[PDB]
Amino acid sequence: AQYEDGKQYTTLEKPVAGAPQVLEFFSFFCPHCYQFEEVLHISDNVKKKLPEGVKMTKYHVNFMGGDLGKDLTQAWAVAMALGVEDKVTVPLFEGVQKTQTIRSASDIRDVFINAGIKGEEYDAAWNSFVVKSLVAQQEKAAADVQLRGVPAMFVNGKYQLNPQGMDTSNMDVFVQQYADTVKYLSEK
Repeated sequence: AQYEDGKQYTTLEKPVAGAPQVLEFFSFFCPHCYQFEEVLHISDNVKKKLPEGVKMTKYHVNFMGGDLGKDLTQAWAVAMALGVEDKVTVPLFEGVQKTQTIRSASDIRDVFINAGIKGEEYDAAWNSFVVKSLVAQQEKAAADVQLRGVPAMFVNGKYQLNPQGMDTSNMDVFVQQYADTVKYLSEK
């Protein structure tokens, strides 16, 4: 076939019922995640080829960067609750990997302040039970799928994207193959 299990994707031995349609995992410490976000715009090109009715989810993970890694997962929950993902994603990536100006929770907070989220609003979110359960969901989703590596994408709790099995000579071709694979798996 043109799409083969074990080539552009793998199948989970243990399917996850009720899982989000398109579920992506990343870490602000993750070098390919930086690429996926800033150079390849994976999330956005996938969306562009997904059908109508398809929700996309993106979660942060704890297993990179120790204590700061966890802070970043709580901060992403804050970002999701406030709907400000698209204002903080780039500065968080660059602060962690490019300028290395993010070293503490206070520095993460500065990124949100500079993006125009108010102090009061951020700290209340940070401390809220709504953000606590949002952190819980991120963790449970990762735990559900054996997650020990990022970037990762899972389709319908059943299929896992395998970017290692796609050409990387050309970044535009890589992205289209990736998105087309998601679409194919979507329709599966």
